Amino acid sequence: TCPFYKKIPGTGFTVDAFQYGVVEGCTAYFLTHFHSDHYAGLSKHFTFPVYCSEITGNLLKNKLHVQEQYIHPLPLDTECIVNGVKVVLLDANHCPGAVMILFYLPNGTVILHTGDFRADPSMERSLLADQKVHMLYLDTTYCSPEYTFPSQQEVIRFAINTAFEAVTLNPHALVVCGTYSIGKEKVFLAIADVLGSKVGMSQEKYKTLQCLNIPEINSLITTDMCSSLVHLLPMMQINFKGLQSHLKKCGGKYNQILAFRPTGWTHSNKFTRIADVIPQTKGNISIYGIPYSEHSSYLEMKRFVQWLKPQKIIPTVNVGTWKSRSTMEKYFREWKLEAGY
Ligand code: NI
Repeated sequence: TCPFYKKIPGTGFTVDAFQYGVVEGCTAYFLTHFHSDHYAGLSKHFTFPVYCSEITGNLLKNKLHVQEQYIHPLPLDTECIVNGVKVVLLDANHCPGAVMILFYLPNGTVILHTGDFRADPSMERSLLADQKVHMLYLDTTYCSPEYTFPSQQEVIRFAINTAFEAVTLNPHALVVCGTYSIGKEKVFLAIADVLGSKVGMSQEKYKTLQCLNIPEINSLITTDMCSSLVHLLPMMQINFKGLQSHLKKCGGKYNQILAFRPTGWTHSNKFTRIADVIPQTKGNISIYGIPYSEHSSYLEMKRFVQWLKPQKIIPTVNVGTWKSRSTMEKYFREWKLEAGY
């Protein structure tokens, strides 16, 4: 059964609620983004209206085979009427096609559902600036002050400078980047751009990337692995055994691997600066874990919420333990006392 924090009161709507069968009273199912924990349950046999971004709808049609007649893509930053209710989709600064959803309830209440997001000051000048928000359904993934990480721009600077140095020292080094979902494409695109290469990958991953409206993509990616010196592999293969095996397959073209695992946060964040990050090495294989996050840090989250000043917060992540829920509620009260709302 669908949990309460996936239901929008006063509407027929649910958010990211496709794994619960037919939800009683639901007339439209919203999907914030194409990540499996959120789409879990969709397929070609789904016959209710799904509302989403254009990019999300391209992925639904081509990857999950949802039929066209049931996909309802909406433009961003544009007031739309859904089953008698005004809605707006806003960029969530998460993965491609990810949105936040503003619902203007018939009784005057305004609700923001962040989906998954990485809060940014740029959001303070969207259509959120223009009215009061009563209830916030919040992505609380990193809601504790231990969760610090650098800007995406610092992490990409580190990756490009590391890759360019290695391959200029050794023109026979291969670069490998791990992936298992959409998101974090800047990692492998920025490294291939500094090296003058396309990114090589499996047909299934190429297909996924071609759904993303990324400009000039035909210029940046390929399925011809032999023509590329940046390869994409499943995240599970980014270990010494899987990388040794891959290097065998390249037929003596290369004699070294430099590999990247974009994680979110890891506890090596609480001690070390990005500048000081070092790889794990075994023979001619080195693996870097880089803290490229598509979720808010603690400080980014706190700034957003103190700017928005909601009347009520509903967490959507870390809700399964009493200790997590009590921690989050304590921070929400701090933020409200400090800011004065
Ligand atoms: Ni996500």
